[PDB]
Amino acid sequence: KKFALTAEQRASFEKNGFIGPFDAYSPEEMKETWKRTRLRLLDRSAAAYQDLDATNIANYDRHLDDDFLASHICRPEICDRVESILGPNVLCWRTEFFPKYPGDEGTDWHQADTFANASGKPQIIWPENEEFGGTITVWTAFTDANIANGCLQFIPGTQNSMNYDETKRMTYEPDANNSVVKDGVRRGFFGYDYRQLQIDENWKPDEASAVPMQMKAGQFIIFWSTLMHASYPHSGESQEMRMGFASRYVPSFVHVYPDSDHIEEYGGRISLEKYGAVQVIGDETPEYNRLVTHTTRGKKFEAV
Ligand SMILES: CCCCCCCCCC(=O)OC[C@H]1O[C@@](CO)(O[C@H]2O[C@@H](OC)[C@@H](O)[C@H](O)[C@@H]2O)[C@@H](O)[C@@H]1O
Ligand SMILES: O=C(O)CCC(=O)C(=O)O
Ligand SMILES: [Cl-]
Ligand SMILES: [Cl-]
Ligand SMILES: [Fe+2]
Repeated sequence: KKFALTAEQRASFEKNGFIGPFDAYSPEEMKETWKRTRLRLLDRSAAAYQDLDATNIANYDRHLDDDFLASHICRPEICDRVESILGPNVLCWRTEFFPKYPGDEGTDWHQADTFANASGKPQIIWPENEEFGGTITVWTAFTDANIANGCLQFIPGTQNSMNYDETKRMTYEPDANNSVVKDGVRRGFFGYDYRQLQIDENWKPDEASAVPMQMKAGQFIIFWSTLMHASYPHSGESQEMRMGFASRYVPSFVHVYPDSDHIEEYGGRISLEKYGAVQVIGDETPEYNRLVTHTTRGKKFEAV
């Protein structure tokens, strides 16, 4: 395909667990798009999740209602590269906005395989006979992302061994988890402390090996959710907020929300009644995954 990963890019992705950044839009197109989208998103009247019983879940799955986001998750610049990794049939199962307002704590070091981390119940399940896990995250910079405003950071090559156990639980306590200093950096996990999920209580992330991923508005980075990743704090030197938009992809054989019609996490609870995965690549998905083809405003999931 036109935007497939090169053989060299594919080898680097296999080694590092991330690849990019790549361009989806020019910075100028992204700036104007985000200006409009940010306003539009304040209107939740068509959102898949009406009652939030509150929560970070408010940031979830706005592609299910929003015209632009519906196109974005299907961009060939993104999908051709995800296809290079995940094969001929792929679903977008989750999107999430990640704001860092001026002064916000950095995101905790974490890895996620099943996405039971917060809820205690797996959200994606790969074939049990195999050794694969996690989801391909595409994180798009809707604003510029630099160290001072809380860009992502990665510890390269850590995607093949989990340091966290998502069957352990972590307590939701926003009150307590506000800019807690961890190894000299203010960090948290949206009201949780991801250190609670460590397999070994005394183990620490190899933060000395962390690398920054600075990006311009309109770029995206592709990484395994099983990769050690985090963000710097937003120092507030800039009075502009940072916004990332994560779209999460799995091959269509992965079980999405097995045995669930609701999820409860991040201080909220939502019904999956209007949820579906979106088939962004290919046209075969097993019956056990509920799909949607259009947004709640009847916009088809296709790149425009
Ligand atoms: C027709 C084409 C179909 C293609 C389907 C997509 C298959 C993706 C396979 C993969 O690379 O999975 C890698 C994920 O599994 C992980 C989980 O730790 O790796 C495991 O897979 C192996 O890759 C062969 C090993 O290298 C690692 O030890 C690892 O445990 C991480 O690299 C990722 O989260
Ligand atoms: O943007 C952030 O601070 C965290 C992003 C993240 O953890 C993810 O995309 O999985
Ligand atoms: Cl590490
Ligand atoms: Cl994650
Ligand atoms: Fe993450």
